[PDB]
Amino acid sequence: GISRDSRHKRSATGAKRAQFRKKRKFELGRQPANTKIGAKRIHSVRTRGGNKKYRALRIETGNFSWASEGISKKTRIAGVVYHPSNNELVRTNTLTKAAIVQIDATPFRQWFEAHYGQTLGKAERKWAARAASAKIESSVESQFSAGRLYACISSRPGQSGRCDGYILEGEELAFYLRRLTAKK
Amino acid sequence: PRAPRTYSKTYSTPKRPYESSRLDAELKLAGEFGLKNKKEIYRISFQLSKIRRAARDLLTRDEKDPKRLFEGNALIRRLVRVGVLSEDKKKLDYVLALKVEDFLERRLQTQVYKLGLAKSVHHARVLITQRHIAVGKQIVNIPSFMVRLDSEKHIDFAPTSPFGGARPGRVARRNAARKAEASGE
Amino acid sequence: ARGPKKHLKRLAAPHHWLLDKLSGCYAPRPSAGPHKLRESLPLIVFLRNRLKYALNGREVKAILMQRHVKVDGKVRTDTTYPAGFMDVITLDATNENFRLVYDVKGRFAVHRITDEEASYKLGKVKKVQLGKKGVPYVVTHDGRTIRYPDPNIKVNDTVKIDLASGKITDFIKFDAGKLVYVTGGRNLGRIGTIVHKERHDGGFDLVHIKDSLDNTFVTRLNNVFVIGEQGKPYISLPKGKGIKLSIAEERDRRRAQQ
RNA sequence: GCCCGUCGCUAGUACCGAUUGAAUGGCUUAGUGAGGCCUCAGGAUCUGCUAGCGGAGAAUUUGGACAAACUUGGUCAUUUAGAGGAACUAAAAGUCGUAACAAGGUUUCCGUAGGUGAACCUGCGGAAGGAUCAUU
RNA sequence: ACCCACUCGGCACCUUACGAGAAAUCAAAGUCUUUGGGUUCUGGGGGGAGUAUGGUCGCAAGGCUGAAACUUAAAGGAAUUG
RNA sequence: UAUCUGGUUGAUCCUGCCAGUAGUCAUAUGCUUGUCUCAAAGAUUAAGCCAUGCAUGUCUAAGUAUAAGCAAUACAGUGAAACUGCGAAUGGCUCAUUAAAUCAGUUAUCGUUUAUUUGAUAGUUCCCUACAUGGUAUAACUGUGGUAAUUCUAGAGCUAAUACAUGCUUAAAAUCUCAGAUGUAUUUAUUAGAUUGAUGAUUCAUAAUAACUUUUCGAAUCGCAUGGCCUUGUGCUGGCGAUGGUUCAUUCAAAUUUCUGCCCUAUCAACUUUCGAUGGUAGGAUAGUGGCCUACCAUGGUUUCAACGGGUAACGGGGAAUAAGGGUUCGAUUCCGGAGAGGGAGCCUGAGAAACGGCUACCACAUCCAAGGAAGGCAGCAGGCGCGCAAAUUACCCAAUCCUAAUUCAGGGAGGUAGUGACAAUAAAUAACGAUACAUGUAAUUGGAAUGAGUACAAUGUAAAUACCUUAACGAGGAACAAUUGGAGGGCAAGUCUGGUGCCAGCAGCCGCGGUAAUUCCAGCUCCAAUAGCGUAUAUUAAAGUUGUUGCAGUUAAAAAGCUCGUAGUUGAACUUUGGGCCCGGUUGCAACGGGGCCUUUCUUUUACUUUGAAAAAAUUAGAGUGUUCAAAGCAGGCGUAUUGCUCGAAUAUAUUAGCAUGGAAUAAUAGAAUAGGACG
RNA sequence: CUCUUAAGGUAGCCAAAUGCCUCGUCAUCUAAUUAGUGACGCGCAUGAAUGGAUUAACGAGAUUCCCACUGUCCCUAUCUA
Ligand SMILES: [Mg+2]
Ligand SMILES: [Mg+2]
Ligand SMILES: [Mg+2]
Ligand SMILES: [Mg+2]
Ligand SMILES: [Mg+2]
Ligand SMILES: [Mg+2]
Ligand SMILES: [Mg+2]
Ligand SMILES: [Mg+2]
Ligand SMILES: [Mg+2]
Ligand SMILES: [Mg+2]
Ligand SMILES: [Mg+2]
Ligand SMILES: [Mg+2]
Ligand SMILES: [Mg+2]
Ligand SMILES: [Mg+2]
Ligand SMILES: [Mg+2]
Ligand SMILES: [Mg+2]
Ligand SMILES: [Mg+2]
Ligand SMILES: [Mg+2]
Ligand SMILES: [Mg+2]
Ligand SMILES: [Mg+2]
Ligand SMILES: [Mg+2]
Ligand SMILES: [Mg+2]
Ligand SMILES: [Mg+2]
Ligand SMILES: [Mg+2]
Ligand SMILES: [Mg+2]
Ligand SMILES: [Mg+2]
Ligand SMILES: [Mg+2]
Ligand SMILES: [Mg+2]
Ligand SMILES: [Mg+2]
Ligand SMILES: [Mg+2]
Ligand SMILES: [Mg+2]
Ligand SMILES: [Mg+2]
Ligand SMILES: [Mg+2]
Ligand SMILES: [Mg+2]
Ligand SMILES: [Mg+2]
Ligand SMILES: [Mg+2]
Repeated sequence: GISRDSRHKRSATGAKRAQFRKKRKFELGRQPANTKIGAKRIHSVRTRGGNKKYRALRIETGNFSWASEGISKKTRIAGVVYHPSNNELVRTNTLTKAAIVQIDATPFRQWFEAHYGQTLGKAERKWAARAASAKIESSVESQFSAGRLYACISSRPGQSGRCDGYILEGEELAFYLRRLTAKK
Repeated sequence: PRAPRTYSKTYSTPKRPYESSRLDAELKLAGEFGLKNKKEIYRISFQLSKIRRAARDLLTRDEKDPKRLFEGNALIRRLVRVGVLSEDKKKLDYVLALKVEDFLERRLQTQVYKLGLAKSVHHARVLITQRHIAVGKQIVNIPSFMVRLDSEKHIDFAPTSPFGGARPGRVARRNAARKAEASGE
Repeated sequence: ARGPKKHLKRLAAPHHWLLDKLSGCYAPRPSAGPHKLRESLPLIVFLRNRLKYALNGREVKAILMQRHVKVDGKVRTDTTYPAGFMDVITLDATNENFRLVYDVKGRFAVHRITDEEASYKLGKVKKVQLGKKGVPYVVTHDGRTIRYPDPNIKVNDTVKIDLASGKITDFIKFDAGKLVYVTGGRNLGRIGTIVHKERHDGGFDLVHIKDSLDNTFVTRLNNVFVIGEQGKPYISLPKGKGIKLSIAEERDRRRAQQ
């Protein structure tokens, strides 16, 4: 199968290497999961040592963390809008680490209302204790009017079977919005 | 498989096969010590060459060197114990001056003759080969034995081998059985 | 090559076992266990070659099957159980106890000890780590883990192990002027006191040892085993106490019995 | 005395050589491409739960990467056939001449060019390893 | 211009060689078995053979690089006497 | 044991090779072959092809027993088959591929997986069984069959688990959210992790918060004893274990990995990069790092210090032969590492395989067929064919060595034993002693002794043996119980012997002999050399100072480029703290030689080099000790008795490439401060 | 050796668009070849600016073979104007 050895991949001097030690199992590779969206389908791969990997194909929900307040709500993934490695993954809506996706944002809005009560996008003094330092950001909150949050996938869906991630903020959000407005 | 079995040659042939002086000296040694062939002389000269090389390598080292001291003392001890090296020559420089006759003298075939157990070196050879000689309480039927200078006072005939014991032999038995009939009765 | 090896050809066994060359093709492969493969001593070797009690491996197995042998308090019915340094071999039949220590020549000497001190053992602290749930523990030279150690115990220290409760009763620290055993290298089996410890960050730490005869030798930190303070060993030292007499002095001592 | 070459016979060795020669192996463009694996599906019949709804699931099947192998052509390397051609060596009392060694009877030799059955001859420049260490 | 003396550099020469060499001879061909100042190139018995082949240069003649099979007990150097 | 000799000539001295000479665990082969120990052995040509048989199975007390199997109120013992678990990835064989590949030494995993062993470790589980759940499960078994044929299997009826899938009991205490949750496993994000642990160093160990899981773990298991308390009940507690289990550590390992080191070749000088070549970013994949793969981007990476290419009758090393020193050659092969199982490729299970006595396909071979089909992999052990100059039994056994399994028990062509065996190696029979005659020796003038070569009672040896040792009896006079292989011109030890042949037959490594006077052929006699061995062929080593670093030669013997420039390479003028002096002090015999401390204007560039130390597996080598009877060997063994045993050993040195630690600062190189941008406050 | 010429065809080349014999002989090409090509040369009657030999490129020039291709053919049939 796919081999990760350096017996092929000719040497740094350019010399072609002769073939010894016909392909070894401990050097094997496997095919990409190419995680799609919707109708969760996770397969178990028996890996070395008797361990187990989870090839997530067609993942619909993931655990996304705000990271400004530490909520990490489970949400639905809408689609892929940006991918630094290949625009084809955006076109095919392929879930993978570091992919920029859109998430539902309704659990985050509900948590924000039940925690601060400050009408983000439209037990009495707990909100008073969570005092006027409650504005999140003019770019993290403007997405709530549309009910879609830009997030970066942090897990490896083809490796762990999960599609967790975090909501972009600050300079990362500014960079990714600049990329989006440059490519669209 | 099981570990290799170590084995070494015990002799070395001369470089020049047909040197008349060497042939005459070898024949002199073989005649004097009752040797079977030239291979025994070759073996003695090979042992002497090994000893000489060891002593030379030790003598190249500085005096009172630990390795030189230990190994030279051990070699001198072994040579005086076997009686090849005299008691007044424990210097490691008279080891180099050892000769083939010095080793050939400590042979059991030589010692049996020099102790009066045999009339000639060849008589000693056949007597040893025929199990007639015992070194201690042990029969030694090999002429090359290198008596250890303390077994020399113990070289005697065996309790068997009827020159130092009870039985009258094997050919004497048949001779007596024939003489009894030849007598008439 | 496709998996772990299970045979041990003769002439590939550690030379400190002093195995016969032509006894057979194979040597007893030390099973997995506490100490090591090279630094170990199989029970079959200890019983058939060091004590001569058993004549064959079948007889070694017969001895082991009746719970006679005991390593560090447990029966250890394994024919090739890797017994090693400071391990206590006790046989209830023929009741004497041995602490497996290194003689001056680096072999595992037969060192009879008494029951009143076979109870405990010494162990070099290989590592000090925080385990699950924030519980600190120490890993010793014999693969033992001991939870809740003294907060002053560091690496290269020695810990006395009860070996009945399996807990730390006392600990010696690594410092200049402490009695140390050499558990590997050329000086394997020597006993001395620490003179100095050169650090060599990144590389290997070196320690200078001075025996009672004032001989000073340097050795890697990996194979030094603190056994107490000078003149007060926490264990019973072997017959030679790791002196490393020169060959000439050894010959003199051999010839002093005539 | 020693001696050189052509030519002729015998034997052996290697070389050139039309045959777009032949065989073997390596690599490789292109084409086809088994098989397992991952994957898009598919549903025998198998059994549970209230006509429905889940679960296990063979045959089969989409697309992939891994790819043996085959075909085509190219290239490289190694063996090998071949009319004929052209040498070398050995054996030599063969044929022809006598080129060199004496100033070898034209001193020899080198480089180069031409010629001639053959050694060789001749021109040009060079060397003495010359037959001259030498004409104040 | 010439003479005398010295000097540096050069073409050489004569004698003697401590020395070197197989000798002829050599002030280097010496300072080498008492073997090492630095460095480049070339040779490994005589033929086959500076041939075949490949590469490369040339208009060509040819130049540079360059085998092998096979064959042979000598070939050769200096010197001595005839 | 630092050695030469014959051959060019009429004679000489050289160059120079040929030849001789000795060794070879170095292969054949010829002749010969009595004894004891030791034992290589189808590597070379064909990793060519294979008939047949065996080489991997395995059960304890402790997973599952209704064999209609055995035996004298559930079986409770043994135990077929089968299910389950484990192993089958070890071993053994071979060297085909492989030239920076393997491998060796030396590093790293702060870059990973790890069955098993050992140690530690889990009071947190549930949204109407726990005095214990289901078949959704079936094997063996019973019965009916099909096929010519295979370790082919179909339908039907059961039956269990430590198989498969579910599934509670653990209070007590505890902190947050607004009654619930907080164990552990997975994923993500965030925080602490200081100067409240560790490392040289971390985003480490660990802890915490918020959440997330096609959902893990949190014994519905088994044996032997049954004890104690009490409301004597299907009461309640409590032993030793076995097995299983999450995580960590450990061990056995594995996988990558730092640095340095490989034979010949330029009649290979440029190579790699379109189709990944060098690097960056991100992703995928992996157990994990990594162009390992993908997308984008950049144009890089190697090379005369030999890249790249080609060859190897190249697996690498430990090592072997030969060796004054330096070297030369070899290493398929008893150990270590690698690779492969006809050539490839793919893959299942499993911790571990790209496994081949596992599977799938293709290619090439090739087996049985009733022609429908089915089955293959001896470079395992024997054995056969073929190839060749070239290499053994279709034997016995698990007794040793160990290995595997559920495990003391079974299995093992692994291994050991024997058969074959002049591979090689060790010891050393074929005679010794008298009397008499002749001149110590000689002449088949005689005698009494000795022995094993054999054969064999018994015994030891052995798993059964066989052989060895030890021996009852036998078993020498031509002691016929008969030693051979090559020579006798020189090298080179030994005949101008006799007959034969007559440049013939032949010998002759070389020089040469033989053409009617043969010291050389063919023979007889005699003699020589080695000797149970000797000769021959090939290769290799020394000889060879004929490959020369040590250490060659170049005017004429082979060889100085026609000449000069010039890059790489090699080499490169001198100089910088020396010399006084006073002390303390080690080793060999008050003296010598070796260090350190103070002054005398004096208290952290970069290397090479060199000293010492760790390191360089074992085996092998040298070497200590040790009466295998000696010896090759082996690591044994030794010492007083009628023990109820004491004890020495299995050292040491060697690798100096490379890395590591360390002392020194001569030698060789390297840089300081010059438009001062300099050194100390 | 002769006879003999002004010289006696040199370097080359050839059964060639030049060779009668001749479909020369050998090899290759093919199942089969008076064809083609490569050789040989006592060449009826080759040959040196009446130019000899060889030539990259070029050619509606002559010729042989191979691949592809096809009604040229096996073996013809059909359709349109
Ligand atoms: Mg002439
Ligand atoms: Mg003339
Ligand atoms: Mg002339
Ligand atoms: Mg030559
Ligand atoms: Mg001359
Ligand atoms: Mg020779
Ligand atoms: Mg073979
Ligand atoms: Mg193996
Ligand atoms: Mg961490
Ligand atoms: Mg990456
Ligand atoms: Mg090799
Ligand atoms: Mg090979
Ligand atoms: Mg090898
Ligand atoms: Mg081979
Ligand atoms: Mg091996
Ligand atoms: Mg394999
Ligand atoms: Mg085969
Ligand atoms: Mg395979
Ligand atoms: Mg097989
Ligand atoms: Mg196998
Ligand atoms: Mg075999
Ligand atoms: Mg005889
Ligand atoms: Mg006998
Ligand atoms: Mg004769
Ligand atoms: Mg002579
Ligand atoms: Mg020479
Ligand atoms: Mg000349
Ligand atoms: Mg010359
Ligand atoms: Mg230069
Ligand atoms: Mg200088
Ligand atoms: Mg003509
Ligand atoms: Mg013609
Ligand atoms: Mg023609
Ligand atoms: Mg035609
Ligand atoms: Mg004309
Ligand atoms: Mg035109």
